Amino acid sequence: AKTRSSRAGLQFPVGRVHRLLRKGNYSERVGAGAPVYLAAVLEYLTAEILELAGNAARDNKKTRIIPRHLQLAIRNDEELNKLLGRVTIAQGGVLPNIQAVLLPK
Amino acid sequence: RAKAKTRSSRAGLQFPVGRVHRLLRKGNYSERVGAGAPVYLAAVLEYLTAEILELAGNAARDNKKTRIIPRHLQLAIRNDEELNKLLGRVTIAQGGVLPNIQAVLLPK
Amino acid sequence: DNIQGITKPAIRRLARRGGVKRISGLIYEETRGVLKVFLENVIRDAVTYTEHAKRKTVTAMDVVYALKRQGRTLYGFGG
Amino acid sequence: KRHRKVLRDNIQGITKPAIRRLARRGGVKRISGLIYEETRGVLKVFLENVIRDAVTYTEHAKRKTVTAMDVVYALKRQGRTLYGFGG
Amino acid sequence: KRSRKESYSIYVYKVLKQVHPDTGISSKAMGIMNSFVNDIFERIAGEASRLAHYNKRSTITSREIQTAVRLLLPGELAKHAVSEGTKAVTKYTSAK
Amino acid sequence: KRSRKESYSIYVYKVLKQVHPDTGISSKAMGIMNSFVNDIFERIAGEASRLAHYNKRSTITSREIQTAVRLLLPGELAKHAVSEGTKAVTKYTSAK
Amino acid sequence: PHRYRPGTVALREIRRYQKSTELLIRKLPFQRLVREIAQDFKTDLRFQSSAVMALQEACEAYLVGLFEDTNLCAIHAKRVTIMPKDIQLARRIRGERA
Amino acid sequence: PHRYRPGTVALREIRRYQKSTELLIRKLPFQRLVREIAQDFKTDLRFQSSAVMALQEACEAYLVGLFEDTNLCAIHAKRVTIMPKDIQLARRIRGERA
Repeated sequence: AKTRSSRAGLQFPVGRVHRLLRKGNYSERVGAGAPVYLAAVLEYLTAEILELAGNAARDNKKTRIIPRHLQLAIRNDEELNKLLGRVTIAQGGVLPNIQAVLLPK
Repeated sequence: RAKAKTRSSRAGLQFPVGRVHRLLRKGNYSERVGAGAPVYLAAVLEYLTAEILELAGNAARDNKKTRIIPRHLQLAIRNDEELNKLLGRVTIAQGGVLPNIQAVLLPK
Repeated sequence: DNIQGITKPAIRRLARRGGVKRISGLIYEETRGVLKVFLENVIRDAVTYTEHAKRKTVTAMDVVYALKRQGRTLYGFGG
Repeated sequence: KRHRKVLRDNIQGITKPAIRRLARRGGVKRISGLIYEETRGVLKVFLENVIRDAVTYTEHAKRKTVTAMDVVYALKRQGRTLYGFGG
Repeated sequence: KRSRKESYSIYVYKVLKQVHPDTGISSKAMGIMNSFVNDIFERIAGEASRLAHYNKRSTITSREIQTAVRLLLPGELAKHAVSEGTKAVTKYTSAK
Repeated sequence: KRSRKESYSIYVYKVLKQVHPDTGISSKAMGIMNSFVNDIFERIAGEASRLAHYNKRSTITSREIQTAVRLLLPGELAKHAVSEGTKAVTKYTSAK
Repeated sequence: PHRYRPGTVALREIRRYQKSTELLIRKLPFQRLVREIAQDFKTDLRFQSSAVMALQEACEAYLVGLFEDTNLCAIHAKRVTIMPKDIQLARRIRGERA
Repeated sequence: PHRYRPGTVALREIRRYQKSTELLIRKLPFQRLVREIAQDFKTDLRFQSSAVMALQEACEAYLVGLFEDTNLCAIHAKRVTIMPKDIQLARRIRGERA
């Protein structure tokens, strides 16, 4: 009952990836390692965002993740923000922030 | 046999259509490349080459020089609105910058 | 000209989200000009995709693909 | 090899007079004192980032020598395309 | 009938139920997630594609993927992304 | 004997002599003309590659090279770039 | 006769719209402006709703972050009121305009 | 004896350098700063001179430009004197820092 993915310990589809790699004008030939590794990176990152947004959604008392939660998850995280720098999240909103100079007293 | 006529010569071009064709096929752009593509491209590359060399060449004369140099290019490009858009993240080695001193930094 | 349809108060709300506290009245025209240029530059590209697919309907992807050429990359419309 | 291969603290080799000139090219007239040590940082950070990737391309091709082209690739990764050293 | 348009949204669901079993996800949120997979897949793939081309190689391997991942993620993410990527190919080569 | 390194330089010269007969060019400047051709190839070639792949095609044609050119070049440059490409395709086609 | 002083509502509006994610431009107008602009490229075009909504998501983003950088340009010049010269600088540094 | 009012040489130096292209940082120091920084990433690294030349070309160019945006950010705040806060603004806007 082993699946290429399950040999590699991944939810992410190693087979799918290894096709998308051949079919995507990346290179002539694609190593059998590549699509494990690649899939494995995508899973890690996907998992990191979900754990963070999961908590955003619990913290704001929800069973379901929404764009905001993902935006919070990413924007409130030094590194993910940097990775998704030039990337607009539809329906995400912006981080509450008012420049101090503008406040009273 | 028929005697070899280059694809460049059949298209009225100077830039190698042949080379281009090969570079396309090779560069992981697509599985198949039309016979059109490398002509059309080789043209656009000849065009853009000719536009810059027309202007740079002018900027060489402007400095009383027989030879175009990095600076002559940078001048030609930066003073041409479109080219400058097209090379707005390109750093020209040894090309320096346009004479420009801000108004309020001039005297009285 | 629907460019005016972009009301002063819609420009105010936007500015409020951007942390802005006090707005020059000159800005609402200034903003509009910019928003038009941004659209032009996006929609021009989008509808070049439209026309290249021999379509008469602009899709999300057309837009998304344009926003990417413009380094304005967009998540959640089919990326 | 191991012999006589350890560097000093070379960021100070970015002399005030040299920073001043760069700012001149940039059309700048009057220059706060604090500028020069700020610039040194900025420059540092620049080179760090550009170099790291440059070297990553070096390591990947399994060279012990950084190339023209490593720098060039790295600069292009960082959106700072450079003409007239190949590519 | 319709199209038969692929996504990743089952794999997102699997990973979600792993890190937050009792939490779920709105459809936009999902489409956001899906966009994000495709983005970074393309980001890494390109760099890998290039790495090879630069080094006259025909074949994008797990090596190119790692070089590219080092170059594209920031250090701390990158440390872990390599860790997992390494770990998985190790665990796939020791499998069958 | 050194193994060969290809360059657009001779085609840069032929175009140079077409445009400013009595003007020549410094090595370093030719180095900039090469980086420039090479840059704009990679752009046009890339955008076409993307264009086909977006439209589920295996073949980049002169039609992709064109749509790409319209996207990458700005106004009056791209016009000339098309017409000049148009001419050059139509010449080849009629001169078989 | 109760009257919030100048700047104490504006402050509330800031807090409000930052918290929220809904689009701040009224939808029908925006959509007219889209077809208007599109006209000048190609006539009798049709837009998937979501192409228009994709487009609005991005205008709104584009703008809100420009207003972010505008506000700084205000403050860097010892001001609180954003002005055309503050947007102009924000775009000139960003590299949008020349 | 002959003395030029403050700025009269600044302006002259500006005109001097804009007109030239020659690299303004002293080459050997730059070379040393490269290898010193490359050590943080990998030891016993050799450099093609052309690499260090690309790395210098690229640095000055970068900085020359950062100064342009800094010089605007000074002027924008009614100054003529660039200050560190001017650089930091330009970079925040350019999205180099957050």
